[PDB]
Amino acid sequence: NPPPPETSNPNKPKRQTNQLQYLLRVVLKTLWKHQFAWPFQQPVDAVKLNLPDYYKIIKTPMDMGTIKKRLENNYYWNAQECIQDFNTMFTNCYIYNKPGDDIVLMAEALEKLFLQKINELPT
Ligand SMILES: CCOc1c(OC)ccc2c1Oc1c(OC)ccc3c1C(=C2)N(C)C3=O
Repeated sequence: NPPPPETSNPNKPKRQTNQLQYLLRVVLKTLWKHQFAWPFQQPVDAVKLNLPDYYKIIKTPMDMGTIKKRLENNYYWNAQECIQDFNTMFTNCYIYNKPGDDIVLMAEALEKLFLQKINELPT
């Protein structure tokens, strides 16, 4: 396993916005409770899951546990930076797998719910 993505970085500037607060309180914390959220709640453990190929394929890993910690740390500058991490998480799953796979059906459902929730953000 590679080290997981950073959740703090002292030389990166922090920020808190209404949209970032919403991304934690509403978007992440609601998606977290979905029946399909469990594979996406922590970094992929390639040793545990017996996927020695995972990090040979996926070079920018991302997961909701990392995103949650970043939001709690005020790690992001703006909501778009956080949204990009969600999009990276979804696209990694499409890249690593193939259409119709159970894990892909899970990501597809979560992506739709994510888009529903971010369609309208606070001002
Ligand atoms: C059966 C293992 O389930 C787990 C799980 O278990 C604690 C924890 C994380 C994952 C996971 O499953 C899979 C797969 O399973 C065959 C196949 C592909 C992917 C994942 C996955 C998340 N991601 C992100 C994938 O791209």
